[PDB]
Amino acid sequence: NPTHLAQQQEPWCRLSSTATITSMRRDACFFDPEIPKDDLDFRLSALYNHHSGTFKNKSEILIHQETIQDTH
Amino acid sequence: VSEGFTVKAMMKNSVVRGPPTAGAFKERPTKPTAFRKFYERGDFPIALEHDSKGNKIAWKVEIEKLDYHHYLPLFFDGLCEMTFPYEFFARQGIHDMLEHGGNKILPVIPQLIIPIKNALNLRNRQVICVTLKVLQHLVVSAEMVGEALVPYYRQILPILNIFKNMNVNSGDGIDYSQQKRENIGDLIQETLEAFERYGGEDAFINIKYMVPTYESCLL
Amino acid sequence: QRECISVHVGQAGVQIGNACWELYCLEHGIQPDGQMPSDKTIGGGDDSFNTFFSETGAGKHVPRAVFVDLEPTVIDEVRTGTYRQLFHPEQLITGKEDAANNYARGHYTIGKELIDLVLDRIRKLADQCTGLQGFLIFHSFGGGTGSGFTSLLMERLSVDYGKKSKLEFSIYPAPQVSTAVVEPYNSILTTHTTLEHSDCAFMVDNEAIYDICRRNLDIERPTYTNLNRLISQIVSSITASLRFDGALNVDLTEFQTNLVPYPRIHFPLATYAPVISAEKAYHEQLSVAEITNACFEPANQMVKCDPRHGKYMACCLLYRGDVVPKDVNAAIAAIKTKRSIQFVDWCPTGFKVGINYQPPTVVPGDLAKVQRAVCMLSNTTAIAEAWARLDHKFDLMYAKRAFVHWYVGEGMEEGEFSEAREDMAALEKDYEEVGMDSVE
Amino acid sequence: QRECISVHVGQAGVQIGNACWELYCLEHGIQPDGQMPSDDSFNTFFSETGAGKHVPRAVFVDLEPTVIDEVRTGTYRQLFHPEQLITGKEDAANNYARGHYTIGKELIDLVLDRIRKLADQCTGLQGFLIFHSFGGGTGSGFTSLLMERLSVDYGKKSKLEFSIYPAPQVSTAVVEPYNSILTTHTTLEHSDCAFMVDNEAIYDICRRNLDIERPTYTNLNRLISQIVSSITASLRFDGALNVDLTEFQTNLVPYPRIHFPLATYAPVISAEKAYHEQLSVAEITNACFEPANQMVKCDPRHGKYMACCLLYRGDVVPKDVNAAIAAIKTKRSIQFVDWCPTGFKVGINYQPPTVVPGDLAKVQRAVCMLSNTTAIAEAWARLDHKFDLMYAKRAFVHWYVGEGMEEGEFSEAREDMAALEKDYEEVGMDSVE
Amino acid sequence: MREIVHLQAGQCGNQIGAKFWEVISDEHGIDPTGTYHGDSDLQLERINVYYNEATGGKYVPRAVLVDLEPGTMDSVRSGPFGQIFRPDNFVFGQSGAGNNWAKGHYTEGAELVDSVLDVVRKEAESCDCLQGFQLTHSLGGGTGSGMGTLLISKIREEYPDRIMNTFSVVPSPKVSDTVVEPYNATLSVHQLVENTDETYCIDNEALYDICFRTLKLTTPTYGDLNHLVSATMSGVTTCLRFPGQLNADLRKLAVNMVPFPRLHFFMPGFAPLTSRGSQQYRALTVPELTQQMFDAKNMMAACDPRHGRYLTVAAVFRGRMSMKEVDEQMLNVQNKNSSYFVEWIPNNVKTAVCDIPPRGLKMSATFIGNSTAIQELFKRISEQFTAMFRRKAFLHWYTGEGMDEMEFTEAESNMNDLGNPVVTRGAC
Amino acid sequence: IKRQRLPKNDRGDHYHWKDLNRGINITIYGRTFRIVNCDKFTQVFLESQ
Amino acid sequence: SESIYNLIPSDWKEPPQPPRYISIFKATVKDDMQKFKTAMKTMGPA
Ligand SMILES: Nc1nc2c(ncn2[C@@H]2O[C@H](COP(=O)(O)OP(=O)(O)OP(=O)(O)O)[C@@H](O)[C@H]2O)c(=O)[nH]1
Ligand SMILES: Nc1nc2c(ncn2[C@@H]2O[C@H](COP(=O)(O)OP(=O)(O)OP(=O)(O)O)[C@@H](O)[C@H]2O)c(=O)[nH]1
Ligand SMILES: Nc1nc2c(ncn2[C@@H]2O[C@H](COP(=O)(O)OP(=O)(O)O)[C@@H](O)[C@H]2O)c(=O)[nH]1
Repeated sequence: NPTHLAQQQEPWCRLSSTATITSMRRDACFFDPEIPKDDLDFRLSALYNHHSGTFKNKSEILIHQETIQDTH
Repeated sequence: VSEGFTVKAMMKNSVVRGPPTAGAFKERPTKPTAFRKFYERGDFPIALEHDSKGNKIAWKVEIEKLDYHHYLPLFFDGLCEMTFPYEFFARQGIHDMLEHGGNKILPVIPQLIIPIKNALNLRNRQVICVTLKVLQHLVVSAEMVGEALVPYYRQILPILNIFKNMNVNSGDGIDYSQQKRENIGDLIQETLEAFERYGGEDAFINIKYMVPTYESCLL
Repeated sequence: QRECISVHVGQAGVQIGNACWELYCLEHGIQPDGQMPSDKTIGGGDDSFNTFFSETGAGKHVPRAVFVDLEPTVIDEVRTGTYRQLFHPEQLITGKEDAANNYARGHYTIGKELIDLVLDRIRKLADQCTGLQGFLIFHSFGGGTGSGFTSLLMERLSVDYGKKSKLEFSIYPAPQVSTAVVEPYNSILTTHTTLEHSDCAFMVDNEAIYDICRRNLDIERPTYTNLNRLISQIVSSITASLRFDGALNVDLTEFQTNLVPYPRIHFPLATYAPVISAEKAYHEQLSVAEITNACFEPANQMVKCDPRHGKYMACCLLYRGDVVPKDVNAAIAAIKTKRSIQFVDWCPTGFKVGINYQPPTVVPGDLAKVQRAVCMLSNTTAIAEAWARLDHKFDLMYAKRAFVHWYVGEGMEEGEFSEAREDMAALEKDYEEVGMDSVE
Repeated sequence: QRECISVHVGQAGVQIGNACWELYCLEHGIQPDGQMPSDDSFNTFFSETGAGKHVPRAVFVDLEPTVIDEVRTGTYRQLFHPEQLITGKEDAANNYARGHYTIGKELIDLVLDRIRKLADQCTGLQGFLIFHSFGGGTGSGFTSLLMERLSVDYGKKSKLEFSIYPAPQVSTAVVEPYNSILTTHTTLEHSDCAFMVDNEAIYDICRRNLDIERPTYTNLNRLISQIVSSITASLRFDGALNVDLTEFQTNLVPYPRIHFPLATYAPVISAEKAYHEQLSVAEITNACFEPANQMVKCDPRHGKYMACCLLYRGDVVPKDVNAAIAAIKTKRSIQFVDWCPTGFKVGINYQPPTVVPGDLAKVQRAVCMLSNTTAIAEAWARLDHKFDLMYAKRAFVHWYVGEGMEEGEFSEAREDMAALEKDYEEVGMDSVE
Repeated sequence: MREIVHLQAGQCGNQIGAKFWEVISDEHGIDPTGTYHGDSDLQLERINVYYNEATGGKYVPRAVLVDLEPGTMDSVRSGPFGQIFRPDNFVFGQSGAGNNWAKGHYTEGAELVDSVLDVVRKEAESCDCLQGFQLTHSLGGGTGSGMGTLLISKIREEYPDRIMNTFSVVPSPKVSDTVVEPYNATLSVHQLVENTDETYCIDNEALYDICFRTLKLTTPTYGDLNHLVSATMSGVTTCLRFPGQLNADLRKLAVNMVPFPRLHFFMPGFAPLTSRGSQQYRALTVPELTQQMFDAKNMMAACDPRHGRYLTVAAVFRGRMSMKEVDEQMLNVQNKNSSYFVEWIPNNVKTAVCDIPPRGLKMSATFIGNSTAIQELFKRISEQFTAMFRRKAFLHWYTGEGMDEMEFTEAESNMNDLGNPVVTRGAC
Repeated sequence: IKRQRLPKNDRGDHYHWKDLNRGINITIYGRTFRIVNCDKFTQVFLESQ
Repeated sequence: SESIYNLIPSDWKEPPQPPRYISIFKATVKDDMQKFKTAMKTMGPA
């Protein structure tokens, strides 16, 4: 009973309830579409037609939808 | 519980786990046959005449000359179906076309093995019954049919081997279903007797090669 | 014992062959005089010259090459330069009138003054043969010689050597830059007529090697020397397994059998790994997984068509160097688990593996000494876009009969254009049909 | 297997990096050509390719040339695989709205690809070590960008950030205040352990202990280097109570949000003075809690140590450490929190501090105290005021709202640092019940 | 033949086990490369208690070495008696425990525990008549606190009639090498309550006091700390390994020291321990050994026994020595100190006497005590746990790893439940 | 004999170039070859090393 | 299914945001800013 009446006060139960984005990431989550390798970074999201894109640099082959997509 | 041959198998009182089940003595998933497609298009010269004297397949063209080469092995694949307005058509088409023949069924024997093995591949008891009547009528139908099917005993027999010992142990009570000849163990027994009888001068070696237990007749 | 005959048609073919034979002479180990070093070893010494060279029983390595062109100043360069003594003088074969970017002046009118004598030299080179693996022709889908005389050569070779393998190394036209206006016409016609005589045709575009040289080799101003050197490295990686000994030796007939699903579909996309550039070379591992992934990367492919925009059908890996088969197996598994690599549902085992213990040899030039490399030959359905591009270009030019009289007035009929265009349309429908998934 | 990949963003990064990599090389032994003159104590920072080429494991990144081109044409030219060093053409001109929006979406792709190639060669990346400089775009904007994308990709890993927070007085730019309040998210939501340093204090450490009256930046980034080494020392070299990056976090980051630790090296003495001192475990431990040898201008006698982690290295035998830690618990001027009784994670490696031809004397015993104090709110506040003083007159805002950032950002940013101060300020107060 | 499978969990347990195997290989005559170069036939008579025989006379110790980090076990290989262990039961993982009981009990520990249990079964039935298992671990931290208790639970499930001893290093209040020691210690004591048969609690400062004052060492090192634990491990399993009379094995010690099932937390002591300067001042006799065993400063747990009642005391003597003064000293201490022993257990001191002494020694003794002074240790860990858990401090990682809020409270409930019998029996 | 490291002893040592001279007996896979001569490149390499 | 009692436009507005944290260091920061400042010392008066 003192443990419950102490744990649910306010100024530390808010700190314990809240979690940052990185903390949320490392809570045994499960993200299916990601990049396990550079062969996925080049290929799964590139937005570069090798047939249509002509004469582009190294930095222009990979242009991600999240790179040209709005923040957060 | 212990899975396999690990160290957990030899654990004093160790309950070992059984193996996964096997596809033998189990139904198989059916597939859409070409019987349904050809019938739905309607190039068949057939019509169920719907007689009260039993269902009969009336024929518009003469049975003795139709083709027996693009039709009879095509009617053989209808032995993979259970729906009523195709199963009867396959049954009384195949039986009637094997009844009316002579010097025209024999060149079709190599072209009718694949539908027979596909009919036997799915393990439905009624369709195994029906195709066993088909094989019996086929071997008794014409001359040298068994002599041309004797190089082909080695691939229509193995499913005919699985269900050989499936007689009913009714005891002193009599089985009241001998009419609808359904007991597939007895049907396999009769089918192998017919095969060895109307097979030729050398059939027991192939037959005993496929079905292990068999006591020879005509000795 | 296992010989191939190289025929280089046109200016592009002759320059590609110049790079190829330079690479062969410094790879097997042969001085430019055609002879052998007397105070230097070689690279080990074997009958591993016989496929591309022939002893005259005096120490002279004469090659099995026919450099044919209807125009001089391209064969005059190889009769004047540092390889003037390697090639037999009757092998290097020259006309006196240019094909003028016309399929007609290579196939119909100016092919007849040279086709008999080329076939005579080919017959001599095939007489000096124990077992013929096949022919390797090197040409382009551009110029008139490289279209028409290659066409006539395949027509004659299919009759004279009908049971023999013939591999095309064709410079496919670029979708954007090009060099001439009549390249769509010449390309449609030459693939129409070589589409039933080529047993397998590796197409290699110019724009994609330009992109590879600027993005991986770091050359802001590459040229045809660099392009032909990299194509020569490709050709060596292809026909090196019948020259040296490896774990999984693979032959040209096995290339054909494992790369072609249906007999008209014989157009693999070729790509090479280590295209790295010396001062970027010794910092990476260049491991087998890296070199396998770099092939399936849609930036090292050498025809401008995205492999993501299609389905893989059969891919042949050819590894060279300190390559263990377990690393190839792990890399193949890692590639096959990837969802964006799409194989056709009627090819479960989509990989054909060849491994050689001979490391790649470097010409003094652009590429670096690497102890691992792989050439990937992917037969896929991504090439439908590349065919349809210059198919639409053919339609655009042919709708007004532009430049058609330069072909018509020289024996060639009007309806051959329609025949070739329809055979391209049929090739398009064949690619779509082989591509789409099975539902029955 | 214990590999960690560094990401130096901005001139601060690129430069602090050169400093750290001279030590990493002088440490493991990898000479400035990659070769290791005459065993896996290098896998962390150095990736070895057949034939001792011990190539590094970092991605120096700057949106302008210059800074990086000094490394590309310097003594360590044949070490950093050309690509790793990734550069652009135009600086972010101290505008977060340039690094995170305009001139920045041009390098984010290539950098994340190099980071993958490095993180694909490692058999077990234990964490990413970033080194920015809240103050410029390649130190606030590009970091935010890289971090926001890195988190999503490399998720269940780590992101130990090291930063040069604006000072409490000097500073070097008039737009520094803005950028820092704006980079709050990258340090609060997209990080794991933000070690914040401030030039002024490292300069006081120099003008007091090393006797250098004219400290440059070189001298400062070498001090940052020895701090990083001590943190990554229990992954390369060997010890008794060795501790990894994951362990530091546990015995530090108390609540998920509270993760802004402060760092302080121990024997920062100079050759001459170090002839009058015994530099024992107590001298070093005590001179680490000292409210001056700290590295951020913040008196810890104004806060409550929530969890101090001490990482030693050298002639330190567990016994002496235990005895010293106890003395600290006697001195009552170093008050701790009442919710972290055992408030000390001791870690002991062996390799004595390595010395580069420069200043910090060669010692047989050193320590680096990563502590989580409540007295960091003072820095948060100093900056809060400067931002509030300029945002009222919306001065130097046109540049940002002209490169994208819509005003809304500055406001949100403000609220964030505000909540952050609440969290810290109110976490050392005694149990109300 | 009776034989014990020795498990080492964690860095602490691994180094403790390495020192133990060094000491007992010296005691039996086994060299680092496994062969035997001894002096008496009595050493190889019961070599099948800790050493599995191989080809060519190679005695491989029956030990399973577990850690989630492959960094201290590499030191175990590179140590002196390092090339004696089998590399196959050398079970490792490439991760970090994080000093997390959650990560050692419900994460990679639970993924590596099956690989541990396979080889554990393998040398558990490379066997004829198994007696028990001996886990050495640190009670506060990762691996040893988490996977140690996971291994304890799974082994008690697999073999429920075999003796389980656990030599556990319990956290100290003078200093701490970890800030989540209250969490790890409480959660591991919760599993230790209803599982193991004999727990031996060894605080670090008690070893520090013995090193600083009893042995008068100037630079005590962790190996010097571990040597006492090795000595008491060899002392406990001595009548099970060497000839003699009054042969007490692990089960006899458990019977005569565990009156109630939850009361099995012992506080061991080894007492032929004297300094170099005072080494030659001795009159070494059975009264002197009884004196040093019952002096309340040579205890290896930081629990003063004069602040409570002894329930049971075990004395395992080693040496050629007469029984009269042994029984006289055990009776005399009980008659002298009547307010420090409970009255409902008459003659609450046991006696075991082995004949063969440890090498370098002629007459040694091992003390085991089930005193009521362990309640101080447990309630101290409980006070630190309540100081840290009342604020939910350092709890987000456990809860995000897969712990529940209820499970910490239930572990605390059984932890201070454990403190209740050991005070009702302290005050009748 | 194909290109691989030729064993020298029972314990599996490959032949190096430090024991390969002119006019020597070398045994491999049962046989005993008698090395007689070499070329100018092998000569200059061996005298260089 | 659906209902009449869902076409109702709810009157829910965002509750007003709480005021920012004034901080217990603001007075010290302002005093430190005013400290060390002496006007018109080196440049001097015009
Ligand atoms: N890779 C590569 N491609 C080349 C080279 N030279 C020419 N090409 C390509 O080949 C096409 C035409 O080459 P060819 O067919 O050999 O020209 P040709 O046969 O001499 O025909 P004419 O112009 O009539 O003389 C051009 O569009 C180029 O793209 C070369 O050296 N290397
Ligand atoms: N150790 C160290 N710190 C530096 C160095 N350069 C700058 N700093 C710190 O970094 C702060 C701002 O510099 P940066 O954020 O790096 O500037 P930037 O990242 O190059 O941004 P741009 O100027 O737009 O390109 C200054 O206040 C310095 O205190 C350096 O070279 N070494
Ligand atoms: N007796 C003894 N105690 C040790 C030894 N090594 C470590 N310890 C103690 O074990 C405690 C914690 O170890 P821990 O971090 O839990 O190791 P882990 O189980 O691998 O995580 C420390 O406080 C040390 O005092 C040793 O070699 N001998």
